[PDB]
Amino acid sequence: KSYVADSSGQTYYFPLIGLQTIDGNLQYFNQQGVQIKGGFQDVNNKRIYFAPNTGNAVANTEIINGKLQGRDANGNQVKNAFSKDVAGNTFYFDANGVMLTGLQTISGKTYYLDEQGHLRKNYAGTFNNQFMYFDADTGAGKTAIEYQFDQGL
Amino acid sequence: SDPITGGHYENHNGYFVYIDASGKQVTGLQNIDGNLQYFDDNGYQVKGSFRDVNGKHIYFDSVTGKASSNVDIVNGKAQGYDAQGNQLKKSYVADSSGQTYYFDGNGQPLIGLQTIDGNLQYFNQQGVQIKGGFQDVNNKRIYFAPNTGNAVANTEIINGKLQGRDANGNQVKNAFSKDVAGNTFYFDANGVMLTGLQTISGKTYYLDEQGHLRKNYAGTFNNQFMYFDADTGAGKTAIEYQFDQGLVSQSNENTPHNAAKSYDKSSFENVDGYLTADTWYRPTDILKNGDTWTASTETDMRPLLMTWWPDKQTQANYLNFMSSKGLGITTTYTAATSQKTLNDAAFVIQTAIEQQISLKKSTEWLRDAIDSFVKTQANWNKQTEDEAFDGLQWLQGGFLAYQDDSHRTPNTDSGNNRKLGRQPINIDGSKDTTDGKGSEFLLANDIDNSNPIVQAEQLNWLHYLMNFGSITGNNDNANFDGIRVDAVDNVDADLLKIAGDYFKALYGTDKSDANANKHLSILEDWNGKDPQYVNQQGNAQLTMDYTVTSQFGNSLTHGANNRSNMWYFLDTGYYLNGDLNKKIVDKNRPNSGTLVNRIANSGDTKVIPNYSFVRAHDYDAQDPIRKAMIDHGIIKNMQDTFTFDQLAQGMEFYYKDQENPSGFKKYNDYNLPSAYAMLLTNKDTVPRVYYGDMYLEGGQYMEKGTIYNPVISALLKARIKYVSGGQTMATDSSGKDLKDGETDLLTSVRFGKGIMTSDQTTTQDNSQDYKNQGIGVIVGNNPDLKLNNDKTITLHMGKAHKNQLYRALVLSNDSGIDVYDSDDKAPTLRTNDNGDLIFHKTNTFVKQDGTIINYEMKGSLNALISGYLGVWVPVGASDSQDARTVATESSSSNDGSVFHSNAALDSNVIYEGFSNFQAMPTSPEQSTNVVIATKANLFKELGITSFELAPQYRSSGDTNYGGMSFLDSFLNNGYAFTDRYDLGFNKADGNPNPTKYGTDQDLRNAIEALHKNGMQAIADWVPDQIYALPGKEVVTATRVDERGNQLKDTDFVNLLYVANTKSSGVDYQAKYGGEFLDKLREEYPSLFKQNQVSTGQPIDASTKIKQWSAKYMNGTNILHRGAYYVLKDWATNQYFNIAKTNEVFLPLQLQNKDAQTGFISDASGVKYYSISGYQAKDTFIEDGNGNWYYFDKDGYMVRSQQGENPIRTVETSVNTRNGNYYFMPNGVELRKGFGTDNSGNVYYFDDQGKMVRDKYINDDANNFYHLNVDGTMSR
Ligand SMILES: OC[C@H]1O[C@H](OC[C@H]2O[C@H](OC[C@H]3O[C@H](O)[C@H](O)[C@@H](O)[C@@H]3O)[C@H](O)[C@@H](O)[C@@H]2O)[C@H](O)[C@@H](O)[C@@H]1O
Ligand SMILES: OC[C@H]1O[C@H](OC[C@H]2O[C@H](O)[C@H](O)[C@@H](O)[C@@H]2O)[C@H](O)[C@@H](O)[C@@H]1O
Ligand SMILES: OC[C@H]1O[C@H](O)[C@H](O)[C@@H](O)[C@@H]1O
Ligand SMILES: [Ca+2]
Repeated sequence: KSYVADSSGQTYYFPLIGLQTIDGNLQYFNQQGVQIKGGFQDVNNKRIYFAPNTGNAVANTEIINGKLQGRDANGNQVKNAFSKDVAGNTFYFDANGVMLTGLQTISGKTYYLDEQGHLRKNYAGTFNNQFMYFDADTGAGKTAIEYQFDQGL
Repeated sequence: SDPITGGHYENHNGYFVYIDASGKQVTGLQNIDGNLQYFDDNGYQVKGSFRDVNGKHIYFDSVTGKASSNVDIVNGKAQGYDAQGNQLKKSYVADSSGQTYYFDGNGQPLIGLQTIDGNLQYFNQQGVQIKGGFQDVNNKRIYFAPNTGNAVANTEIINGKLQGRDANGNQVKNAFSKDVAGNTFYFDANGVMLTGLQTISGKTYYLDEQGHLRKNYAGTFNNQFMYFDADTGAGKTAIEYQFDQGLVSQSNENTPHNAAKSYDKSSFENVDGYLTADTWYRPTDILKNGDTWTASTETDMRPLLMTWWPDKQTQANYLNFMSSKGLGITTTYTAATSQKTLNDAAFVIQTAIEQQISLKKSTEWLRDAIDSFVKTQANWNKQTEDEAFDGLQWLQGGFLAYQDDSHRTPNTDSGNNRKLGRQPINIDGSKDTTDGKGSEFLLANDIDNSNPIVQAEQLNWLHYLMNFGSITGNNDNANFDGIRVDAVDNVDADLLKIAGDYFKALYGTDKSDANANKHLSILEDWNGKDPQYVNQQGNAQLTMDYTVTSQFGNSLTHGANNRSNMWYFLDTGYYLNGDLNKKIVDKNRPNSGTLVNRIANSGDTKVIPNYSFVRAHDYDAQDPIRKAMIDHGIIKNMQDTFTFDQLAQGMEFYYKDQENPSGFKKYNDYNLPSAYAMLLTNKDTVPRVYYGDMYLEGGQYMEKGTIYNPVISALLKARIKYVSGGQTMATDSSGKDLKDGETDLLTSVRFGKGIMTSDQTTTQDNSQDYKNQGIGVIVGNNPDLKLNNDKTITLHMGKAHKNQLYRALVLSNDSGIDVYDSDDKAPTLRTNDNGDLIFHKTNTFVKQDGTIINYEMKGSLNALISGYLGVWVPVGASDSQDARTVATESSSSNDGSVFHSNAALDSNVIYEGFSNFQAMPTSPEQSTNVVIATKANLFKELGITSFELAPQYRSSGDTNYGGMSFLDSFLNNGYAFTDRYDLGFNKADGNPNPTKYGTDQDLRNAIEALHKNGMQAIADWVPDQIYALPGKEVVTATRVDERGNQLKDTDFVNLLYVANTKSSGVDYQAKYGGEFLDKLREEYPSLFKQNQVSTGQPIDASTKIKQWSAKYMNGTNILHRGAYYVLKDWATNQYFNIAKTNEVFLPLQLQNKDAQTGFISDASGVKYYSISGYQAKDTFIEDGNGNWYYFDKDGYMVRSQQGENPIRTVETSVNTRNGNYYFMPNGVELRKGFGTDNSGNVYYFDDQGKMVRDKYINDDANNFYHLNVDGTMSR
């Protein structure tokens, strides 16, 4: 019941083979028992990305054909939602799976995605020909009209 | 906070609210379905912010709003927090932005240089962890790793020159040092990286132009060959031989005692003459009790592995394993250990073994020890079988195709048959090289249906089924009437013609519609091009229509929120430009569209006869039911074996989800009522109804109806009364996207018997039946649908129904779907002068007698619907009104075809009356077929004309000879069987032995009962495979994918394998096999004279199949036995055998001859002798240290000479190994590395020694190289 790393740095967990979840983290080990790190591996019908150092399952994006696609932590492709990539960028993917670009209103709130499809947070701009500050938290557009100071004279 | 479920999420003004099952808005902290969330006082949900509840400071995620760890700046300072809101002590936390802090014992973040968990790390002045960069600390520069943040050696470019930095931040001088990527460099006294060939500390290393140290690299460096170590890169001359085992003789004083008593089947446990890893044999003498050698008696059998081994690796493993079990001094032996030592150690183990045999007075303990040990070794388990799960391999882990090999395995020869993948579209093999080749392999032992002898046997079986009652009970009323052909695309398409022609011959199905429709027959034919084939071949069996089943998935049945529009049901592309006004059919299209157009179907264009469905025993059932068990931790994998209790528990969750009042379904299908309403009104199809939509799929047969039962029952009875005539179908929609007024609400109409069009006002034969017939259906897929106040929705019931009063059959609302059984209990509404029923956002309907009813055209959401459903029928319908058409006895058609899509065929309904997940009968009285007999009445009145019964064949059950078991087998559903002719017969001792569905009498009674009620019985014909055959044979096998194509990177090619392929020979297959063919050939000669397409030959009844065996099979799922379980000598590559005394091959030890083993030099070169004492020729051999060698035809190791090319082309007996290798001067094969030839060109050689060509290749340090087609490296 421990991990061990080789001279190279390949990692086993005593060995488990296939899809397993040691200490609540989803990992994939090859048929020879080595831990998959920093790559998409195919298990069952769902493609999963496993992180560079930890080897834990995480959301990631890859380029299928010429279009960016998004993959969640469970290996399912993302439709109608925000999903990250390993670097830390957030994207939004529509019902058809395709990444969105530019100014977008979803669920009654407005977000700004740059040309690369990166969700921009803590971003001020005249977007609708009217000022709009995009939240540091979720990137949702506020008008920055309400005073945020809480202390009257 | 305790969890809640059944409350939907609502979005107001950009915010998520949650409304309870109670229907009250939720505030405060809440665990909803295992997710911890918060709502402020207004009821809005919080995301990406911290909240305070009780004593806890809890952050909630920015996407999901789910409670998780973060760092908050609290007053002036950072403080970490967990998922439950507790201040963290002595832990790392990552904040929202992906930055990392470590908080000490006092919960305060550490700053500056720190050693944590034996790791050196740095933190900036604000407490943040440095990752992926250099950093000057304590007058030293240190690199910290990208994700761990741990101190490591790295290189940076100072000025224009690379420099090296170690883990402690000191620059490197006079030493090797790495970089993050993984490249090693060497840096001299002046700090500068070195290049080229360098001698340091009395050893020589090769650094390339980039300064990378090259390991496992062969090349001529000093104009003399030099191999650079895989470990440290240190140059060796590769002149010393690395093999450690000289030629030694093995024979000694125990050899004659342990030698075989006899060279034949008496003294050797075997299969078809060959030997296996777990073979036991009879030694001449026995060292009883470890004391005295005594002659053996016949029963004194001993394991071959006590005395012989295939190689030293295996021998060393055997010794180590048996040692660990109390048998000796526990030992660490390797293949490197001397042969003499291993043999001595084997004997001390042998002694100990005989002592525990005397002590226990048994050998069973040893049988188990050997079995256990054998499975440990890769050559004798699945590791050498290349288990894979893509494609149909998903089911069982992979397939082996058997081969015709008369020299080694002649019983298993197919007589040049075994054509694979002759599915309908590839019946002639013309698509063998493409994906159009059929997936011949599916489950278990795949029967060779391309063999004329097997084809005859399948016909015998077919005859037996169609006359089951006559044959087994002399009851001419207990016979099946038609068939379902299971797994059409996984078998030879000849079987369709065979079945077709049989029915023609015996029942004159090509003579009339009445004959044809008396023997309804369907195909499980999934390929999208099967419909057109089936039709070109005269529709002997009905194709399925996946195009409509598919569209139900997309537009109604699948997905809670995003669905294709109802518009897609129309397939407007059918007409040129989709001109619904002009209606010119598009004669040419790009292979697309629904099989039967229903926009304005007046019966004028010929169409392909077909059956259609919403669900099946094997469609939208098996996966959901398992996902539910997985989701609740009852099993881990879809392929996992589960018990019936495990199934029962899972079924309870499945039922709970199915009947969920919220209306949301996680495993189950949406809108089943609405789907059935369409299925059951469609013209030009025979609809099929799934038991599991009417009754619960688990537990006992017909134990409890589903919530959908009432609605579907009503639809079915209404179909009898009203459904006839032409059809139209339209939508308030023009495409993917909806304009302002548009609802995307579909309107489907049928006119009545004889009325084919909207504008037709009366029948041509002046029959009046039409007036009280016809039906109107309105359906939507949007539960949040609200109409504009302007908007009106219309059912064009037709100009044959002007001014007529119509009443509702079925109407949806917010709590369910109301069903009206008769005219009086329902709201009425009258059509106008043009025959249209008009509907508005708000409607006030009047009951026929007095009372007023209010109804909104409103999408609804509940367990029975997610959208809208309204069905309307004409009032005044008689009680015995029947709108079906009887089939005509006349020869309607000279087209040669059997089935014809018309009003008579459409008058049928098939009931697929079983579920794969039924529980086993708790009592004889509750067996499916007993129940079916008592309840036959009920199905007559639902208008079922044919009852599709489960496959009645005896389940192979829990039996499993190797490899993965499948659910068909352990759930006893009848699709996995050992005996094709045992349909529930009693044990030979007289005792009852029912299938899951009851005895054979129960079946005959069930069939008779259905005929008494005017219904047909369908037999499931399952010709593709057979399970769990108890007898072993040795086949020649290749590892293949579903289409029988060799896997690309497999060594498992033409190897001998022990399969379970032989039937008991004393079963019902032996009694009834081939028996009815002679009678049939005499009576209908042409069946036996007609040539089949795939073979060019007619079926062959000259040979009867009473016992199955490998010669009639294409292959099997992998059995987990190993590539080399059948024992073989590595040196000659010949397999051991003892079948015929003229051609015995055994290891020389067992024949009391001297076996010499090892490497031996002579003037010409090096030779090798295997453990069994034979010289290696034309074979690859691995020494005890793991090095590989090739011995040529002459018996000499290949080795490179000075000044010559080390690269050699090898062509071996073992073909898979053919290729270009690089042998060094001491004969060692280079593997996983680069090799230079005599002319300075570099090549690369893979894991197994083969040269690699025409591709890019990557390195652990992220170096990329390119190999040209000729093998050379451009890089
Ligand atoms: O099969 C009957 C159906 O056929 C056509 O529509 C096909 C298909 O069209 C829509 O979706 C497009 C579909 O194309 C490929 O199949 C992709 O691989 C899919 O991912 C993609 O969704 C529609 O949404 C589907 O429901 C539909 O089946 C005809 O045009 C239809 O009228 C007809 O019903
Ligand atoms: O113990 C593993 C690891 O814990 C922390 O890193 C976690 C996390 O930090 C980031 O988000 C990286 O991008 C991921 O790859 C990491 O898994 C500590 O910071 C680290 O020192 C430690 O090794
Ligand atoms: O924490 C100990 C770590 O050992 C390893 O590096 C494993 O890859 C990782 O999964 C584990 O958590
Ligand atoms: Ca087959």
